[PDB]
Amino acid sequence: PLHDFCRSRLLDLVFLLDGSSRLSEAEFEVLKAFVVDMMERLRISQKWVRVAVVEYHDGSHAYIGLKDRKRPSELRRIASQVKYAGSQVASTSEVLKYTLFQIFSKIDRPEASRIALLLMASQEPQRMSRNFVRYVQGLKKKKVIVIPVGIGPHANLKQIRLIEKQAPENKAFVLSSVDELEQQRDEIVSYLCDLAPEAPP
Ligand SMILES: [Ca+2]
Repeated sequence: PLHDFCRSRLLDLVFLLDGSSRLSEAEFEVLKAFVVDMMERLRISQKWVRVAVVEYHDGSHAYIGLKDRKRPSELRRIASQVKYAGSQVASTSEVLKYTLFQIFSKIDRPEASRIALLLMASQEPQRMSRNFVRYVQGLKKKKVIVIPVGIGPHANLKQIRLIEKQAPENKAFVLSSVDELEQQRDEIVSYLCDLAPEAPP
């Protein structure tokens, strides 16, 4: 029986899914299954934990927004049905750009923590990485904690370290495969929830 990992926590949690062909279609299903497992362990509500789910390729698609006032069961259904892209490129810079200038353009919930879970399995072409550091620093200034999850041997290690070295909060998780997500799930959620503040008594 599932239990609320973030109980009494105030958190905006953003899931960023690598949409490149570095993940097979089945592997991408495992990634999505991970996201759903995560959501199952959260109390999704505007008053507690809010979620966002974005799949990024050369561009990005936001399947779920933080303000989307749909029932949790619906949000989890949407996440599990995110379409496989299998794009040649997954632009981390573009999706961090979207996270900075769209999702967190306005901080309407300052009393909550903001966490961006960047699930990476690829490495964007260098020409697309010109403004990467700027987006990462912009997110830091808005008190958005970016947590990189490097999956597989093709994950952009340089960018993972660039995010990690900013602050101890930006702890990076490294996995050899999507298959390892389930085993490290509870650890990851616990780390996330530990960063989130509690509601006052
Ligand atoms: Ca492979």
